[PDB]
Amino acid sequence: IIEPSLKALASKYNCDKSVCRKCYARLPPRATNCRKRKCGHTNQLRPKKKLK
Amino acid sequence: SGNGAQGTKFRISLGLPVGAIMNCADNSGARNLYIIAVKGSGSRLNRLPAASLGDMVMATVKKGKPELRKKVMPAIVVRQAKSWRRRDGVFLYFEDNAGVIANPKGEMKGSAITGPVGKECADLWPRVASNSGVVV
Amino acid sequence: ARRPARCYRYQKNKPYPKSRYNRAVPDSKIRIYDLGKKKATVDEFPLCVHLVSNELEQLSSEALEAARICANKYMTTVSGRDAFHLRVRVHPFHVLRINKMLSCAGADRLQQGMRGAWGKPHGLAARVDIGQIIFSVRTKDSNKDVVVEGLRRARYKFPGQQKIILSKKWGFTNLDRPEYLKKREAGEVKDDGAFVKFLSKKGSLENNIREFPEYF
Amino acid sequence: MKYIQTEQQIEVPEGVTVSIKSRIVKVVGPRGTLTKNLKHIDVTFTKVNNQLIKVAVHNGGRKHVAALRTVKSLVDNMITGVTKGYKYKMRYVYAHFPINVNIVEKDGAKFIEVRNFLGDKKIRNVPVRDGVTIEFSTNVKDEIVLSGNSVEDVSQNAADLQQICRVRNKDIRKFLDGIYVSHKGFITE
RNA sequence: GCAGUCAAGCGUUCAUAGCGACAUUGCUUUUUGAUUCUUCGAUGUCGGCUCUUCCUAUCAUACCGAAGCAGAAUUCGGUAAGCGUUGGAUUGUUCACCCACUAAUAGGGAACGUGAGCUGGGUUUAGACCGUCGUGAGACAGGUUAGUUUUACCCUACUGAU
Ligand SMILES: [Zn+2]
Repeated sequence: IIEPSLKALASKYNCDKSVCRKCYARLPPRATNCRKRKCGHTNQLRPKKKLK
Repeated sequence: SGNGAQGTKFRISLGLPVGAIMNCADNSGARNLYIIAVKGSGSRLNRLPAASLGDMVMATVKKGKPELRKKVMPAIVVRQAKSWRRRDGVFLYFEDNAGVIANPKGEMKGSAITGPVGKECADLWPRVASNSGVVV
Repeated sequence: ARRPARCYRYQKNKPYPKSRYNRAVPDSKIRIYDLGKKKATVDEFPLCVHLVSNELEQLSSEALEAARICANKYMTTVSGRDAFHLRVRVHPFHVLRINKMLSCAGADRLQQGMRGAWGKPHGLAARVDIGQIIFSVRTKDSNKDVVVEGLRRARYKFPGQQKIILSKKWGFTNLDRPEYLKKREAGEVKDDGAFVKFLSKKGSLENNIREFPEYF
Repeated sequence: MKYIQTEQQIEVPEGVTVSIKSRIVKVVGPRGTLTKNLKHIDVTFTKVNNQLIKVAVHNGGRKHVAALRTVKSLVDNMITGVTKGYKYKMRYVYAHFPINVNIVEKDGAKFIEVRNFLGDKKIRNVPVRDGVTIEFSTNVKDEIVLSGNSVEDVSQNAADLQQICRVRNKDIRKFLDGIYVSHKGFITE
């Protein structure tokens, strides 16, 4: 069984995220700066590549 | 290390290090088995690695049947002459060091084994147990 | 061997160009100092932006070439070749020399040390002072959002801090915009090839009627 | 720079009592009693009325004024969990291996355990935080509804099951198995 | 040698999962220089064996993130030097190079660690041979052989002992 609404729920915490380009840290999808002090809150972000 | 061994063997006193020579037991035309290293063989400086009864060694043939000479093959040692302790108390040792050629997966290359075979080796590899005349 | 650009950055020695005393000099890495709409009038592009410097140091020849490439592979892709007049202002005229001592360099087993340290030329340089235009770009006024970005991409190809200043002059001329309005209202200013010719109130009178048919 | 006056207003609902002395906020009401301690903030409360509390600050910077509206929201979450309450609906997602969640009362308290998570043989213990009752939705076979009168001890316990039911050494976009939260509602609604 | 920066282009789609040309800013002192400040009433000059400790620029192991991460497999990145990082053939070798094991066979310091600790194979005295050079004596960061390794009982340090 699938329950395809639940796959939309599971993507909220794993697939609907953003990754920083410098420190590879997982970030909110509505990010604007990284929440770390190692990259330096850089404004060079990227979306998370999904499946297939 | 000993890939293809069935279970576990205990600590048997390391009697034959590298450079040793075992009289080959099987009838596959080899006679000597010059040990070049052992599967296992932890690392400590200037300690040359030693084999015990039942280990899989890597050996080269030094005498007989030139099809098998001059290259590396794995070998299973089936008799050692260093007196090791069985956990039921008795100490025992055979009268020659002896080894049986095999592949990595434990398939012994020969057809039968002359002389006795130690229980600690015959219990570990099944195909040295289905070819052994005497299990000690 | 390409010695780094921090080795020949500052202005330590006095100018040393190619001359009759400097016969053996290799050429620069720049050969074209003007691309874009080179054959454009002064009238079509009324906006000029400057890429000026903030410090006194030397600009390498291949550095200016690589930045000339980077500014020109931006505006030709986001605005096309028609709508910019790029003009590299500074020329590489200095000659940088190098003291080679490689393990087979002109001589025997060991070449020498600091005895006879005069070095053969290897590269060119372009001396730029505090406030000197490097990349003048002429284009239209409403296309100015590209050349702010396009010369921002050229800033990262040579050292120093370099300001991106717009100029109130009518493009590549030396006078302001409201002067050029009155000089386009009145016919005082006559179009040359890619430049323009101004009124000379001083001169022979008949040459000011042989020229300027629209004035009077 | 330093703002000369910054106030917020906490609307106190009906039947709800609030007790504050030296930045300790004790809230009692129709269901439950919450006591949160706020000594780490320079904040002045004042009883301007019996229905609404003014909360203010004086000569605070951008750091300090930002930490004023987080105080009004922390009291507002206290009285909201005291009038209505808080409930968190969580949901089981699994590809093949079924997750089997129970509730066991060991030597200390109501541990929550999960078993057969992705075929695993290790139980995954997670205690309840007190004040939080644990509830299963009987009608839907793959659902769990946490509930309690504080939003903190519910949501920390709701995130506890999300942290403990994670995957290891596999693609998380393929192996999307776990126990996630979907609904953060109130009790009387 | 180690990295940072901007991004034309590679990746059949896709400037950045991974790379990245043209250029540019740095760091390191384990290379090689360049210099001549210290040592010419001498600081025992290669390498190996033995042994301790330190560094992180992480090969392994621990816990994490990332992808053209389905699993396996593999790559990239973070905290991290706690702990391990081998047995051999040839060469005087450092270096190199194969064989084999292994979780792994990471890189470096400490007067290019360490000779009143060793060894003396190498080089760097005198014997001798060959090759080329020289008319000759002789020369050769060219080849090959044979060539004495001294003292601690003092102060400190350390290890134990009153
Ligand atoms: Zn970041």
